[PDB]
Amino acid sequence: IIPWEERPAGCKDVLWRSVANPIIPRDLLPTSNSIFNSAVVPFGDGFAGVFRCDDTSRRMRLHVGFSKDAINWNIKEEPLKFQCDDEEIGTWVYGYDPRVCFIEDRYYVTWCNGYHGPTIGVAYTFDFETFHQLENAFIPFNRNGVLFPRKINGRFAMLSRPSDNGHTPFGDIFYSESPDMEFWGRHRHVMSPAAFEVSAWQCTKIGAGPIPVETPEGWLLIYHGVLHSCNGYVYSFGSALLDLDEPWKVKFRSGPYLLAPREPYECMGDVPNVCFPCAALHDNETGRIAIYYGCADTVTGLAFGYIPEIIEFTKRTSII
Amino acid sequence: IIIPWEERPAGCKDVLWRSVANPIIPRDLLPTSNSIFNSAVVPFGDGFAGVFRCDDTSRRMRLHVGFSKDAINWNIKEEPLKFQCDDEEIGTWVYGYDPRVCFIEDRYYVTWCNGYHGPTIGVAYTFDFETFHQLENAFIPFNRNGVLFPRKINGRFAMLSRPSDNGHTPFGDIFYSESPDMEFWGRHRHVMSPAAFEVSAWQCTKIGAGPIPVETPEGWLLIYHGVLHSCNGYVYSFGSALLDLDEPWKVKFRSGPYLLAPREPYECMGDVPNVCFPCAALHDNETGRIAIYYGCADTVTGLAFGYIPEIIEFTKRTSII
Amino acid sequence: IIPWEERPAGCKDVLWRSVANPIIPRDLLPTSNSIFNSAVVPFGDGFAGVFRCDDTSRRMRLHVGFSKDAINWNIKEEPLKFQCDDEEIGTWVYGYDPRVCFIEDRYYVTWCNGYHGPTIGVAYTFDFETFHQLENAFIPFNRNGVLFPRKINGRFAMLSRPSDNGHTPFGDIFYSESPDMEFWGRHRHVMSPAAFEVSAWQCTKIGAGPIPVETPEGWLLIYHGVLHSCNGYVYSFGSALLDLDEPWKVKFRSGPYLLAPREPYECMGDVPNVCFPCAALHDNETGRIAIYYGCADTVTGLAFGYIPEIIEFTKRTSII
Amino acid sequence: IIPWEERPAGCKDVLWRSVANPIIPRDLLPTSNSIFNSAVVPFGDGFAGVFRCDDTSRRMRLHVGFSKDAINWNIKEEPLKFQCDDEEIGTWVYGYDPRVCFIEDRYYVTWCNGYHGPTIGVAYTFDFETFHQLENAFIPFNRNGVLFPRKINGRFAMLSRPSDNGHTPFGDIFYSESPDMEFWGRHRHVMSPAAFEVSAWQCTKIGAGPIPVETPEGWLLIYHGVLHSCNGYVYSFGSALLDLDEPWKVKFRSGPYLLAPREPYECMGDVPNVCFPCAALHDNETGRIAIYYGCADTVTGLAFGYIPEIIEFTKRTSII
Amino acid sequence: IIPWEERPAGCKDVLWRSVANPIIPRDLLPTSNSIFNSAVVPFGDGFAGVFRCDDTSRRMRLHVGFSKDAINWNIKEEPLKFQCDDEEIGTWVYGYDPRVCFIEDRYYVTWCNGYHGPTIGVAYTFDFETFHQLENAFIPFNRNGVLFPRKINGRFAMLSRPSDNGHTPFGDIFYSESPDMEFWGRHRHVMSPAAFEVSAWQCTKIGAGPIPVETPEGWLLIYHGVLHSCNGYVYSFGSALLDLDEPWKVKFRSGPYLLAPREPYECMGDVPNVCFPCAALHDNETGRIAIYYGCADTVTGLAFGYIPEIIEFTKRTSII
Amino acid sequence: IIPWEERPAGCKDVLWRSVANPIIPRDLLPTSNSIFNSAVVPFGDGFAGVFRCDDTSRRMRLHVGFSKDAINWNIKEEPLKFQCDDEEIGTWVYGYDPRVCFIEDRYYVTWCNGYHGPTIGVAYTFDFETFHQLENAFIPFNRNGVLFPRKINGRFAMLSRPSDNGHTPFGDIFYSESPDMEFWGRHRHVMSPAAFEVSAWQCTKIGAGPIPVETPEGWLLIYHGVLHSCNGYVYSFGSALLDLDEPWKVKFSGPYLLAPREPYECMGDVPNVCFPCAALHDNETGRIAIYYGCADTVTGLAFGYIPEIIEFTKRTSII
Ligand SMILES: CC(=O)N[C@@H]1[C@@H](O)[C@H](O)[C@@H](CO)O[C@@H]1O
Ligand SMILES: CC(=O)N[C@@H]1[C@@H](O)[C@H](O)[C@@H](CO)O[C@@H]1O
Ligand SMILES: CC(=O)N[C@@H]1[C@@H](O)[C@H](O)[C@@H](CO)O[C@@H]1O
Ligand SMILES: OC[C@H]1O[C@@H](O)[C@@H](O)[C@@H](O)[C@@H]1O
Ligand SMILES: OC[C@H]1O[C@@H](O)[C@@H](O)[C@@H](O)[C@@H]1O
Ligand SMILES: OC[C@H]1O[C@@H](O)[C@@H](O)[C@@H](O)[C@@H]1O
Ligand SMILES: OC[C@H]1O[C@@H](O)[C@@H](O)[C@@H](O)[C@@H]1O
Ligand SMILES: OC[C@H]1O[C@@H](O)[C@@H](O)[C@@H](O)[C@@H]1O
Ligand SMILES: OC[C@H]1O[C@@H](O)[C@@H](O)[C@@H](O)[C@@H]1O
Ligand SMILES: [K+]
Ligand SMILES: [K+]
Ligand SMILES: [K+]
Ligand SMILES: [K+]
Ligand SMILES: [K+]
Ligand SMILES: [K+]
Repeated sequence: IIPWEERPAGCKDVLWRSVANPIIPRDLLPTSNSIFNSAVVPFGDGFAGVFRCDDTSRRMRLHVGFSKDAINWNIKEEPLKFQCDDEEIGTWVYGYDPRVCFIEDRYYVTWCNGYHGPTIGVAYTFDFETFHQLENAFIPFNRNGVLFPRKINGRFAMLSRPSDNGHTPFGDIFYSESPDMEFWGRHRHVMSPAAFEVSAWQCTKIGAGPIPVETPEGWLLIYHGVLHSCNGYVYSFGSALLDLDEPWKVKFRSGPYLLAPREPYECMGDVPNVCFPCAALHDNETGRIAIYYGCADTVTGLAFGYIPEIIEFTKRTSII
Repeated sequence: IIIPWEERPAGCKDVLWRSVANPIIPRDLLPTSNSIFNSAVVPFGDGFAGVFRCDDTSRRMRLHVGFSKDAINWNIKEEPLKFQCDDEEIGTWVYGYDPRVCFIEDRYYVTWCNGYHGPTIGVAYTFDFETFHQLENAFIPFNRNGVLFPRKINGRFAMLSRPSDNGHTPFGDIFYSESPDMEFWGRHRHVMSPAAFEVSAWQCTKIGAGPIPVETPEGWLLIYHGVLHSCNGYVYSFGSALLDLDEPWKVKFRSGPYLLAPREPYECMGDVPNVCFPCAALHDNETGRIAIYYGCADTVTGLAFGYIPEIIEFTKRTSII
Repeated sequence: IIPWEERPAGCKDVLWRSVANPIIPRDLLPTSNSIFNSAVVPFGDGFAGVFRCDDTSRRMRLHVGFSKDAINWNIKEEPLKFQCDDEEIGTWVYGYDPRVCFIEDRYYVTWCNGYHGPTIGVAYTFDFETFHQLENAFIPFNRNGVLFPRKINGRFAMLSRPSDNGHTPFGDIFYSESPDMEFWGRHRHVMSPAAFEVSAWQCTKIGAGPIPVETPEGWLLIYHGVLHSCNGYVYSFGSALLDLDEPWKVKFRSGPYLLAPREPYECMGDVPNVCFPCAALHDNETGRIAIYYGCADTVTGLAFGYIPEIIEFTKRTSII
Repeated sequence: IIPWEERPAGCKDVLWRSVANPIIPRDLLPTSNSIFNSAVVPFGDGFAGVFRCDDTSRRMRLHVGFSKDAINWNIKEEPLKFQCDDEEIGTWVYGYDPRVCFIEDRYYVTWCNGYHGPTIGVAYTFDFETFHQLENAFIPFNRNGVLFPRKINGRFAMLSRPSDNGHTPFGDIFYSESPDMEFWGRHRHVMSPAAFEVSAWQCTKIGAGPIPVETPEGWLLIYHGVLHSCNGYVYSFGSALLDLDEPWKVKFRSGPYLLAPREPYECMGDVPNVCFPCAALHDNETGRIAIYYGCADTVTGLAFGYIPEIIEFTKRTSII
Repeated sequence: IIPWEERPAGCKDVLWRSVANPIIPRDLLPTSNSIFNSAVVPFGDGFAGVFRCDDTSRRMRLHVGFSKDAINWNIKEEPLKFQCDDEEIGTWVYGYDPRVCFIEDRYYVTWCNGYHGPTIGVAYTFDFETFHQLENAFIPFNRNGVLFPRKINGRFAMLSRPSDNGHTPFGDIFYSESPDMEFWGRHRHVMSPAAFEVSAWQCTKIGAGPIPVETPEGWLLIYHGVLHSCNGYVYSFGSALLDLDEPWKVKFRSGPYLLAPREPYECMGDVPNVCFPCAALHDNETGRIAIYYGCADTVTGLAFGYIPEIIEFTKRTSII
Repeated sequence: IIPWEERPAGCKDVLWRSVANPIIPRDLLPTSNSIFNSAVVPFGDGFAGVFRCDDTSRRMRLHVGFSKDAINWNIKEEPLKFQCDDEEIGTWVYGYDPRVCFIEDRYYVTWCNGYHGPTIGVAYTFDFETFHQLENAFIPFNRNGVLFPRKINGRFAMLSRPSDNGHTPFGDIFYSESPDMEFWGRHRHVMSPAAFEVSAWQCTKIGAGPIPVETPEGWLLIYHGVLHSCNGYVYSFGSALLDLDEPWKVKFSGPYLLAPREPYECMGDVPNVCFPCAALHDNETGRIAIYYGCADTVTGLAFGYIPEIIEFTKRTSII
């Protein structure tokens, strides 16, 4: 039973904010400064996730959490620690912006893992208790690594985002495959930022968000876009549809955003003017989707929509 | 013409005071509007008309016509304004922002920051606020903050402008130019530069003209924006200068203090934090009342009020020239 | 009789904000734009101070103020003007971020003084009415000059912070001595910004805050640290303990911050996301300390704690 | 009777350097530091010009010169002064970038003239003794202003180059007209720098060089282009053909350069790696053209070719 | 038989330049602007290579050459074209930075290949006539890709250099493996730039040069390093020894450079002050090594030394 | 006897280059990459100096040298080490840009010394064998420290140049005093870069060069100036006259004295640099010989007459 709030009567938006936002407060843990990425999945009787909790030293750490309803979370006070047989890769430097999905027989976690700069760390868990670290998927610099929730043509597949070692002023989404969760390849460009005159919310850089959602018309990708104002970056988010069999081929891509920083909890915080989607839960029977997003890099919010309405919107307003 | 007005709050010593109804135009007035700021407002018939910068949910910059009985509650058209032009090259729309509007002699003219291989000053006219006829871009890129004078100056059209770059420009002097014909422009003269940081830091990074200049016996009243560069970005405040009537590039007085700076939450939080950007004014010479429209955090529009004579005293008393 | 508020019920924090914050509003003077540094000392039957009040021309001026209770302030409308025989040094360009303390027989004030760029101005007063300017202690560019409240083995001592002529993107704390409050030397590096992976609130630059506080164990130094986000700088503050006799030798240095921008008065204003400590009052009998800090470069706030608690926190969370 | 050297034996290039380069040395005047722009035209029985001569103070001044053979120049030691009835426009700050041509009944001079930054100064002369200064044609910031040598459908016409107030890191060529040499307008974009992968000698910025040369199929434009290497800008030059009636319409534009810094006098000097064409003499009856170019912002060189060969090259190698 | 010149009388240097430098001129081809990378190997009874020949449009293209003595080169006029099964990867944008070696049964080529930015293209050939292009090894941004000349414990191995999309101001060498020349992984950091105060010729960025040369004391890596002066980058090159079995482990790393820009052909040209090594030929029986390097990004030079002397220099001067 | 060459026939320049330039080659030492600062003084029956010799690791080191004629130098292969009882200040990180002068009873050496960034290191020697390091005079970031060759109203005095921790894009010359070679103060601004439209060779940044040369008409200061072209910095040098008694007061060049022209000034590790580092002079003949680094690679000499340089500085003054 995924979380849901009906669209307010007369609301014409494709996505609408939970009235309970923020659903995770910045100070939920004794040492937490902010909690703003929630890589959430169903698990047994309820829900589990991997959360970015930055502490009062401003260090970036991952913590495991569980919930009955996916709204109110019990997050472990102590950061998640990985088992790894390779001491070189198993060394912890930092970790942020997790994504989690089940593939075939286990849950896989990706995150932005420090290894001589940002790259994509990979691990798996069967139980959300023990996490086994695998090879970093790519050479630095790379972030926004997001796996597909099944193999594509017999290979594991991941979206990523080549970066630099700062506040990156550019960013294309890429796609890569692996036969074995160790060696990666067949890299393909998915999409670049839009032109400023066409769609400025996504004209500086873009990055994948929640795990792709399979639909009959393609993979639904929810992704962030940045606009560079005189005063900083603004992070909004929107939607595209990727080919099912060859997901680096984009079928439709929204001109308008789905959500942008409007509420005080989105506009004021450690990083003002940020809505950064990190996970989603959905139900194909009803078309409901619940999107988790970080707010001002301070707290976590939830927003709701219908998959068919999102698909319609994405087609109707497509810039390709 | 009955201009909008609120009396000075009891106890208030400031030369300008914000409307208690601010913001007077909300960000979601149109089905697809993301933000509405810059309101290029004038008296028109029974009421008021305007050209409004309404950025959409694709963050495209578009201009929309609006009308109002009271100049506070606006009815803005959902569909963007399109310009008529016989020249296909100049009539191609790329983007447009920060409109200014005034009547000159027989018609209303609109200038805006128009994209033509980068920012320049677009120019158009209308007789009825329904059909708009586009003329030559007045300048080569990069330029913006183009603001016309509301009558000819010794037989020529005149415009303030602001040479720029193709980014978030880290400089800006105000310039003055003339045209005999609304087509060719020239006799360019420097008006003013940003002040020294130690003299008046609200206006030390760059400056730009705001509302249409207001003719007084003491000179043209210029309301203009200024930028201060903090560690965390630009703060846009606005203040006042007085220009010579006959040669308006000659500045007579220029305020040290600002008239208004970002203070309220609707000025401080939004798409671009800490912006008060004046874009138009209505005034009544009989009473000296002036009402100044300004963009707030690049998100909504506000109003502020004051008296022309008090603004002139303030500009002279506090003048940094 | 230093101002005090007891720790809120259940509050686990080493420092807590006054419920009366902001304690000095931005519009206390007829042409003040902001009042956000308050260099406060006990004086006479009450308290005195030098205040940074930027005016509605956005000029940086210092003003004298007085208070019965250290919370409600009566600040002079006219800016403070220094007496100086030397015309060259006595020329006023600008002044900000004052610090004040009693040394031996008079009150000394330091400030960021414009002399072909930022340096550290120095003056004394016996009475908080007339101030007598001395030589600028250093060549530009320097700021965050903070004197020790006694001589250190027979020399005056000062912390400072080499800078540049902009929004400086670096900054180490230094220590210097003078026999005479005119000639300075024996410069020693105190500390550098921490590594991003270790303590990111203090990884861009750091600088001294309140006057150092003598404890049996060393000098308690309360200092600011900067984190560089994509949308600007975030100023937080924390604690270190310096050796009593050779104060450039750091004994402990906190990993977490004591305070970081959280409240709307800290997160919205002329410079968002700033907590900048500028003075403290303390009582060795009770262990109480009250810390004055600028908020968003707009208003002034107060936070409270206990010196022995701050000390034990600094030890236990030390990154050295 | 224009300066000429025959194509060297076995040279396959469309332009070839004079074997006597540089033809104007840096120290022709008693305080000249460099002489590297030579606006040159025929005049009387010989030749005249306006020369950029930077002095030993590194000031940028314009000097008149005269020559019998267009090779050996007698340059006036006193800088050129302009007559102007408007004292505002007539104030001299600096001047560089001259270009000179005859239009209908007199010579016109454009230069980069300081008026609150770079813009295009305009003046006329009948005799190279008195120059009457006209209004600056544009608002700053603009450089590389180059007049057409006749009216275009009854209007004066000028190419220009919007700039900034530094070492400008971009630059498109524009076209503008005037009915009266006072008011300017009908601004049209001519061309942008090419993409790096198409033609990198002209991918950073471009600007007009010598006065446009009329051919039966349009205007031959010789223009500089910049490549941004890790160690600086490299200035090369090449050729384009513009529509005769609407010269903003580009018909052909060379992929390859005509000339790039190769010789030591091009590679070493005040600004290394610079070939900047500033003027040309030509003879339609023979097809001969002699192109004057600055070398390393130090000295002046000459290069020779045939207009029909340049035209053929520009079409055959065109990137449009 | 590899090229050789004996060390000059009384030369104490570990490497010495050929008296015939530069061995390949900039204008060898009818449209060549510069020829400054030479990826050369033995082939049949003489030698072959892939050369970076930038043309007069300043486009970056690869051309095959052949030589009987590795000194006098006959380079094909037409750019090399790669055959590719996949149209998307097979699309040519640009290419530079070639390296060539034989591995097991064929020659492999790597190069800096444009695919939405710089990455490492891979191809093979049996005959230096037909080249078959494989998957790009990595996601952008990357270059200085250099294969090992045999498999390492049964996998192909490659050094690389994460980059950005400009004149990258950083750069560490990385190591990666592949079972199949398609999927890559087990990425390991090799080395970072040295500290400025330790070895400034390699303090900005580093990158691999010639193919690693197997010695009993490790893999001999010859690599470039950059020093950032006020006036640009200076490229020198030096040596390291890598563990034979785990070549990301660096055993010794030289303090001094082996070669730095000294000669006019290294210090003047399209990019001044560059010695950029691209290939080596060696003979284990005599210990002779001949290293090919680009000079000023304009021409190609050769330098000689003895492998045992280079090993001894590397260890004697090690900064590891 | 200071090194000297007569002004070439017909040469109208105030300074003229030695026909023997460069006088010190880049590879004088077994491991030298470049030798381009020569902080030279008369000593004994000859001359002595402290040389910036950057090595083949591109480390910046100081070496002592000696010469009979001040042209052909014998430089010690081993870098100079400084004696210091304070191990914190005595820690060597790097050192460049030395200047050397005699003050009253001994020789002093200043250099740009690494101490958490560039600052001005200070040391003395009685014999050019053992050097004793004193406190760094200033907090970082500071470079171009140049002592006066006598006390000024009973205090040591030094010119300096506030900088940053990179290739500094600005730079004013400052003046400071010390009663004791340990504690410094009375800091005064001497001059700023000129306006681009007035004198562009010195419009980005300036720094003091050789030790100030006393004359009856003021301290003759030879200093570098930078012009920022699209391709980098061009270092030229010129002259100013400072008040004798209060040397932060500038009394009087618009034109440069020397600017990069020769291949050895234009090509090398840092192209387009003439960086003056020391001068020898004889008041009785008016001769001065100025040592300058060329392209941060080698060392050159140029000659002039002090009266002519005074006359040039005054008649072309921009103040
Ligand atoms: C502690 C901190 O500021 N972390 C940020 C991270 O949140 C952000 O995504 C990244 C890109 O802007 O830069 C930094 O690593
Ligand atoms: C969509 C967007 O961000 N537009 C802005 C515009 O508002 C601003 O005035 C200009 C200068 O800072 O930059 C951009 O064009
Ligand atoms: C004195 C000097 O350096 N002048 C240059 C000028 O030559 C150059 O064309 C321009 C653009 O790079 O900038 C400067 O004005
Ligand atoms: O940098 C700001 C924003 O973008 C990414 O870079 C995130 O990890 C956070 O930083 C935030 O959502
Ligand atoms: O860029 C921020 C501010 O300045 C100008 O550039 C305006 O169009 C808005 O952008 C805002 O008022
Ligand atoms: O720069 C913004 C912030 O940091 C320092 O620079 C202070 O003087 C204030 O300006 C503020 O606390
Ligand atoms: O850019 C200059 C140098 O650096 C690299 O980036 C490549 O372009 C090299 O072949 C060249 O030697
Ligand atoms: O800036 C360097 C080059 O280009 C322009 O900018 C010219 O005026 C010269 O300065 C030179 O040809
Ligand atoms: O950096 C370039 C030039 O200026 C200073 O910075 C000197 O030490 C040398 O580096 C050179 O003379
Ligand atoms: K695609
Ligand atoms: K004016
Ligand atoms: K210390
Ligand atoms: K065109
Ligand atoms: K390693
Ligand atoms: K002075």
